[PDB]
Amino acid sequence: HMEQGICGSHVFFIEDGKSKNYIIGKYKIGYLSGDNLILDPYECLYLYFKGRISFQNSDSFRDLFDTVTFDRYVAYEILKNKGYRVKEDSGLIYFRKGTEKPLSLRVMREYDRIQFSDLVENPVDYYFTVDEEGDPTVYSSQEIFPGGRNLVSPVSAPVVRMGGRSFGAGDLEWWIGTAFHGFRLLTENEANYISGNHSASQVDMVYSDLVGRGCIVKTGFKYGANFRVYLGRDSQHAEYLVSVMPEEERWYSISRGVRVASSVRKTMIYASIYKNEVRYVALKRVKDII
Repeated sequence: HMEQGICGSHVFFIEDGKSKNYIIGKYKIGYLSGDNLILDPYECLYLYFKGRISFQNSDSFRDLFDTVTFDRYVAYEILKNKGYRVKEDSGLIYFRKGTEKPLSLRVMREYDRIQFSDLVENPVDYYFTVDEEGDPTVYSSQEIFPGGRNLVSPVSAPVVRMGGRSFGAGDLEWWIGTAFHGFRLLTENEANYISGNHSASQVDMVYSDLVGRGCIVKTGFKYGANFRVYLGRDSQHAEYLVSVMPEEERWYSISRGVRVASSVRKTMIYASIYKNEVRYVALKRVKDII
């Protein structure tokens, strides 16, 4: 007959006459309790797709599939097929190569509320995401410290608002502003900077912190970000794309940014005044893991 196990109220039969220890031995999952194999929701589902076990009741599959979510499941499977030892709990998916410290994966959903604070007090090493076509995406977020290699100087100039735009003299740091008939077309931020209003707003505070680091800040609107930043002198394209994370945030925004960024081969940086300081956090797609 078929040796069988159980996944919480769900009895299944091991296919092709395989010992319970075969499974345990081969997939490093589950355990024995009496003459039954005890599989957790994931493992059970996992093996079910492996064609390794059948179900007593028809509902079971669906039930367990609902129990664990598609998102969380796909993650489980991938990490599993890749080779890791997986284990979910506390609302996180832990995986290790074998005996080293595990790694926390955090399955996300476009409409989940994301916060900068979370990105800095990061309890998880990765953020996972599966799209509408079952395609997975892993991300990573770490506090960064932009290093501009540009000669910085204090710029306190006179600003004039005319025609609905702000302007300054045509000599300020060659890079600050734009050339317009001997004048210099300013951005609302650039105006506040040489105007001496660094505390105007949070985006202003970051703007200054940024320039002060040796970076050159130009508007990053053509990307949906507050600004683009060049780290070096002769920089053909801006390495960083920085955006100030507003009051409430939705993940797709984060997700979105990372895309329009990698596309233009730049890096998404999220700034915010965390604990009285202007810190930055880089978010990027992660390969290897999955």
